[PDB]
Amino acid sequence: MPREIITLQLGQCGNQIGFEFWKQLCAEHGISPEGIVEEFATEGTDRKDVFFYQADDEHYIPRAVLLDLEPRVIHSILNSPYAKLYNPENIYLSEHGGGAGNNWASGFSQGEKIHEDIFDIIDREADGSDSLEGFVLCHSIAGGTGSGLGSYLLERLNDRYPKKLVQTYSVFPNQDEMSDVVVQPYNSLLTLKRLTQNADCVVVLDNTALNRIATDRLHIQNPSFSQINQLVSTIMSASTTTLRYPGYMNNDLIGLIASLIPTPRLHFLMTGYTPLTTRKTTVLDVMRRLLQPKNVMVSTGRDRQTNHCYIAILNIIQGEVDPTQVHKSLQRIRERKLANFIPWGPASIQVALSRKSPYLPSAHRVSGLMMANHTSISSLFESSCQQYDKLRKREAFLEQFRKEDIFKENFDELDRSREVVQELIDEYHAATR
Amino acid sequence: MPREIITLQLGQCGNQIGFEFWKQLCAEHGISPEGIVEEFATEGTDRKDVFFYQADDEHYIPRAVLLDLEPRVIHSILNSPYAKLYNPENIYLSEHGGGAGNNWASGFSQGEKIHEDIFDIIDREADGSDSLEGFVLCHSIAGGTGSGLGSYLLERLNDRYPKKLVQTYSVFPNQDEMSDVVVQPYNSLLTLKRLTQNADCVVVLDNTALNRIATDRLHIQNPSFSQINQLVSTIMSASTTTLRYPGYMNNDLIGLIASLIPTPRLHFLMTGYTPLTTRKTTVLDVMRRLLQPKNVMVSTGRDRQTNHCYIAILNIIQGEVDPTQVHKSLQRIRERKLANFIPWGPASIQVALSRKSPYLPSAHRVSGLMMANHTSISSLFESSCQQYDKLRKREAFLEQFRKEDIFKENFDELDRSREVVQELIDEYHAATRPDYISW
Amino acid sequence: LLGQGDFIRHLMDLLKPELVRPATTLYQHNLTGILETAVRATNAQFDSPEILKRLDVRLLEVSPGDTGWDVFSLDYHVDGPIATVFTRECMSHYLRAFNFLWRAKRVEYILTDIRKGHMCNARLLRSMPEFSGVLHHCHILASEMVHFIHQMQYYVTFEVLECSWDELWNRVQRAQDLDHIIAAHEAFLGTVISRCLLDSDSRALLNQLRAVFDQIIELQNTQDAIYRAALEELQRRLQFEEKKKQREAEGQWGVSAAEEEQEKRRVQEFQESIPKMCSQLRILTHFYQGVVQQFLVSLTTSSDESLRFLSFRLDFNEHYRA
Amino acid sequence: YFLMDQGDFFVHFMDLTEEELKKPVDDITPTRLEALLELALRMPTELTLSGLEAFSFDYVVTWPLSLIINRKALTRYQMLFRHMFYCKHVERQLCSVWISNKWFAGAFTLRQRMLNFVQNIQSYMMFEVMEPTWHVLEQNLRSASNIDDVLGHHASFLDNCLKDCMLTNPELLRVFSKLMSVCVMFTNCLQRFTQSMKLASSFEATITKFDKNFSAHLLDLLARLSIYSMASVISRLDERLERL
Repeated sequence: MPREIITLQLGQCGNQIGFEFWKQLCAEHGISPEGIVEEFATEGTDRKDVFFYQADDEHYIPRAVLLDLEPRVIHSILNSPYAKLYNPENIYLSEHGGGAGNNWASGFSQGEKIHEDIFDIIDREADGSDSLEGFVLCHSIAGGTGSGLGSYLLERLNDRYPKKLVQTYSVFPNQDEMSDVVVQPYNSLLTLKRLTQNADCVVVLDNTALNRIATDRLHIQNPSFSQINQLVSTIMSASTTTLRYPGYMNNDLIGLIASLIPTPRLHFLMTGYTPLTTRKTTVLDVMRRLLQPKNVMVSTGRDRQTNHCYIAILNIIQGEVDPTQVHKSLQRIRERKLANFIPWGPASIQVALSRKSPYLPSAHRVSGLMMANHTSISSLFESSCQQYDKLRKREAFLEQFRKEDIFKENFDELDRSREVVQELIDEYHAATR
Repeated sequence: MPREIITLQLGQCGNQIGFEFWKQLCAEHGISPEGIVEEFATEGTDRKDVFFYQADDEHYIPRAVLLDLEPRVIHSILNSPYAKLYNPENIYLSEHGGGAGNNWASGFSQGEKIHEDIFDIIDREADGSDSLEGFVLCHSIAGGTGSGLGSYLLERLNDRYPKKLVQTYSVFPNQDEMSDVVVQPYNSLLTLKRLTQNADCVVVLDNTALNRIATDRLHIQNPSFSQINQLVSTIMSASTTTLRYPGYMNNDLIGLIASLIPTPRLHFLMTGYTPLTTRKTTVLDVMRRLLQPKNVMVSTGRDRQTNHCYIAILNIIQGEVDPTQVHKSLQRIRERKLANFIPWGPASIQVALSRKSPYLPSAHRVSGLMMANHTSISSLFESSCQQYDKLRKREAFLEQFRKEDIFKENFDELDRSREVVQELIDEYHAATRPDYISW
Repeated sequence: LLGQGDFIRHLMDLLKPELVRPATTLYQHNLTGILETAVRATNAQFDSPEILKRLDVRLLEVSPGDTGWDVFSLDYHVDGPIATVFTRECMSHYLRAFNFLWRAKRVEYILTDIRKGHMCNARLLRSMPEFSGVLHHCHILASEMVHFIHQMQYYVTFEVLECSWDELWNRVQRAQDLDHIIAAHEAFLGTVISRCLLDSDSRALLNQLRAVFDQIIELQNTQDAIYRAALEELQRRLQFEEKKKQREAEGQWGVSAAEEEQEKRRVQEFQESIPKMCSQLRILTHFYQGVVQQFLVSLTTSSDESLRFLSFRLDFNEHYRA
Repeated sequence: YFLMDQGDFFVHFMDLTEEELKKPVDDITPTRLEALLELALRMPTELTLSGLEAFSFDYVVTWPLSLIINRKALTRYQMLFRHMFYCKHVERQLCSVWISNKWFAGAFTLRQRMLNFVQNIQSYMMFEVMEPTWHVLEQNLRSASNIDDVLGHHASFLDNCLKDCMLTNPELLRVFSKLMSVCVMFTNCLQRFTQSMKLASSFEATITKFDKNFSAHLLDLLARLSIYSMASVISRLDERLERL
């Protein structure tokens, strides 16, 4: 039977992202903003329930649970034409007032209080599912409230069901603009420690590249968070195409994920989108553009410490393309060596051709999104780690944790995390050797 | 002979829900609000001589009686244009004021006071019929008035006529909130003890899950008691649907209850209905959705470490279906293994095919109502027992039971009720295991 | 085809007082009046009077001098251009199937009555838990068999009725002309029950079917034995209380208790019969289990995958397989 | 189904079937097969091989449909479906055993290599053979009106797919079958050892042995492809990007 995933929108940024992705899913499935089936937009031969459940009157009530200590975000999301799509009992409401206020320690500690409540709600949601394939979580490591909450939740979930897939979509901090939170590098490091030690798969979502692309790549001066979220939701909609729309092979999320992660430590993945959205079309050129760090939504430089080579690349293709163009593009790129391989390169760019949804306005016969693992993302970690180290060597911004009891005895955990992340980076540098 | 069933509307909530049920029946049969036949009520196949008795003027007068300790609800029901449905002999006006204060002791004592003033009416309604299959008693265990009255009347009827089916519609109070009558759990416990002692088949009606479906499946921010009663009346009237189709099977309430009940103490049945709305479905979808813990009207506690076996599983399917669909749906559900049974006395998932009344406006192909003997309700009982225990630990609000000297003399009645409930819960626990033959 | 239910239910309700009498002692004169008054009682009175006049009760010799349950029958005479079909050969099969379903429904109602008796008695044995234990075992075995019979009979009912009526209706509706109407109708209606439901294998299984039916009568007899035992204990208690009368008999109650010091020997005698009752219940339970398993293996190996599926409905949760 | 346009069925088909495929036939429950089939819709002797199963599929045609598609075509479809079944079950065996968290056990590269190899084989074979062959058959039939010519078109398409796929070399001979057999033995032993540990020296020795067997079979199959089939799959292949 089909396997579904529970969506986890944490923090203000995570909740906004989740709402946008829910709207995108509603558009993709052609369902009513109340979630009822349409007589004009719901007749396709496909599976419209991969993250939902159909009601008797054909409401696809979503697998949506939103956790944010800021009740304003929850109230605003409720004030939507799509509030009739969600299950009201699938959303907890925070009654702590302002919440953690973007502090990792505060959110991490407060997640312990509703720990039983959140486990109860997730178990209640999972019980209804016949085959829950795993967990999916969207949040921001920058939002300290969400950062600590997600750390606590990942710990609790790994404690709860080791048997379910742990896939996460982490909104990385904007590096185009330094956050007003000074302990923000600390929060990010603590979250990345939790991801490394608990998260089965991590897809990098850098706000730096998002900001740069929105301000520049979408020919709009606005770095607005709303436009960033819209483009992110577009990316996520592209991500779930071969799952929502029945393909031929790798129609299982496990087969997709396991192909890119060779080690239970290297679970950091990068993404790209094509075509960029504000003459003739060829298969090769779309991914050649995807091979340029201009349409890539990850703000990672190309500094050289070790050889940075893509371990394995997968491309999802939206629209019809003859396999001959696919194969010729593959061969030409491999002659061009546009994707470096590990000294024992085990796989090339595997292609995934997916049927396009007729319920959306057809504007791209060729649209593709990039999936890869590439050690250069370790630089952004280093970019943060050096940020942490400078933050660490300041001997400052620990009074916030000292006010709480999460970090009022020893900050050694902050060091242990920095250690593990460092190990991760080194391992990335060791992969190509 | 067509056996009848007598309806007992008790308490404010029980009277409300009983009226909802009776209006639902009137709608199903297609009769006028006065109880006179229509051009689209008597030309069909539905047997209306089971809950309504035919008059000499085509008046299907309901086989129901209206009892209360406060006449205001009686007057409100009279104001309805369905007062013409009932006979005045079928209606008793409360001679008490303010009900019983929602006290089990007060309602029990007042029912003792009105022993024969109800016995005469019940005997008249009984001997007015050739043969009766049994009794149906709409009531709220939360309302202490109706709780005590129903306990008294169940005792009296079980003593006087040990030859009928005893069914009650026990409104289970919300566990979502604590009411101002903090002795409500003891009252319910007493009522539950009476049910254990007297009742034979309990369809549990928890207000918590009713609220939940109303908020979600009816999409209301604040459900009202009236809309809840409407929906519950609809769902409960769906039950007797097989009884209205005399074309497939004997389908007699005594036998249908007996097909699932193992012991007169283990006589508690869950509820679950589809569809719930404020589209297209096959048989396999019916039980497939029923297996989901989303359409149940009976909820349990927070227990996940204790296995619970569905003792008996039955489903009434109203709508046009095919025998192959049912034959394959059973085998498919069984092979998917979405259910369990007692290992020593393993059973199956009974199905009841039936077809819709033409006078029922149909907008759906199928409609499913589940009847499950299951162990989860013990948790709710535990939820009550704990609620009782702590209250009995607090020894609070016992002046309410000291108003009536019967409980002022001794609170050992509460203790015996608690003991009986504990025995029943241990019986359920043992039933979860193959050793139940020894117990 | 026993679609009415209430008609058939009340029919057998009225026949119980009669068919218990020996077949010789019966009178179709009163039987026809029973039939007509039941029809006037039931919904069949709301149906066409032509079909009503087509019905008729008969006394069909089945047993030499046995109970009238066997010899009772219905004929439903139809003659002339009205139902020229059936050649008085298909109606024979219809009558045989009527007898089969009549026995099945009778034993069903037997089971229902026994469970009703159990539920009635249980509220009277709650002061004597020693009989409660054996009543527990009695009820458990009774429910076992009652569920099994209910399931199997409902399964066969659904199968036969649905297949027969659906196919007949659709085929006659789709058949353009009378030659096909008559041929397909009669052939299918005959074939469904004649050979599909009847053969040497069918009678071999019917053997154990009737065996477990008589097991039903045996368990009813054991039930009535335990019921007279319950009445004995009830009268023991009643005389206890009547001679006591809370010391307003005084010397009477004193001597009554002095004697019941001896009469407690009677309670001990009932206690000793209790293991005898438990043993005689357990032996019947085991024999019923054995015959049930033999029937199951027989039919499972025999044929008709559908009935094997019915058996798996019966054997849900795997209590069979030796 | 025959050309595998619905794997959602396939997933639970696979969850259920190996509960019995490990057992001899006539010692199982055929009924369950169809019980799952109805579930699904809810969501010369060298010319026949000796590795054919007694039966693993069921479909029926009608009198007009029988006029076109013969039993032999159905048998060929069944054989190709059995090949795909083998590939897929090996694939998701590897997928299932893959799941782990957090050293000296090693062998991650071996499993990743074998997984990539089998994934590439499946994808390339299925695409290359069925997609264009099926589409061209469709076009030929749509362009044709001679029923005999229609039958010729279908026969040609079936024979071409026969000359392709697993029997692109009818004298390979099922060396990839030996590869997948040793692969499944490795997966089973790995699950054995994981279940045991949930010596390791013997575990690593077995890992080395299985790597040697896999490399040997891989080299043999690469040689067979390079000699003659078609190295387009070998084109995808370039474990090692390079040759010996």
